[PDB]
Amino acid sequence: MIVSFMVAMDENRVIGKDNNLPWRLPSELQYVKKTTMGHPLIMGRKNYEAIGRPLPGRRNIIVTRNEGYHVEGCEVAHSVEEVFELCKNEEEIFIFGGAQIYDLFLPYVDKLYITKIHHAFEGDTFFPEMDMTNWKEVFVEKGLTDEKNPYTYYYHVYEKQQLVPR
Ligand SMILES: CCC[C@H]1c2ccccc2C=NN1C(=O)/C=C/c1cc(Cc2cnc(N)nc2N)cc(OC)c1OC
Ligand SMILES: [Ca+2]
Repeated sequence: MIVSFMVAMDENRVIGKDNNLPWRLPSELQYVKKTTMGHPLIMGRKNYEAIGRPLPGRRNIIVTRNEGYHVEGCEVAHSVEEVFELCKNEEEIFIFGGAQIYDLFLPYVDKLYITKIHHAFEGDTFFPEMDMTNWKEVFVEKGLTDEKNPYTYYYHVYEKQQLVPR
């Protein structure tokens, strides 16, 4: 299965403030919806609670250590192992964040969908550093900037650099 990171972050890798997005870009979220259609969304509990509702049309899988945690319309996993078990047959899954959730799936990640917002916000949580020399850009696109989407931002997609033998 393809393990994909789905992330939107600013110039300093901010991905959150107080728990919410420091920015409001409806068009970005529509890109998320289009891209993840028919694939599982994997997210930490805090991240899911910040969004408020199950995102329709996808397996919403919430990752928490809490064995008692349950929520309507969502599945719950308590470890990476359980997530991979649950997505046994999936073609591609999207790690939807929680800085800590990205860290858990780092050893397995195959594809990066990264929205880079060209602005510096106030934030308290960050997309962990990554050595991008292992990664190759396969797609880029300038996001729609307008009245409802004030900032400038870009969709980037990365796959693994293949490496030429000695
Ligand atoms: C309204 C239409 C889209 C709707 C939706 C409906 C169905 C299926 C998927 C989605 C996508 N999200 N949708 C939302 O309202 C909320 C998205 C959201 C997300 C993220 C994470 C995220 C944000 N962005 C990126 N690129 N990576 C990401 N990992 C964080 C949020 O608050 C912290 C969110 O809520 C503001
Ligand atoms: Ca892998």
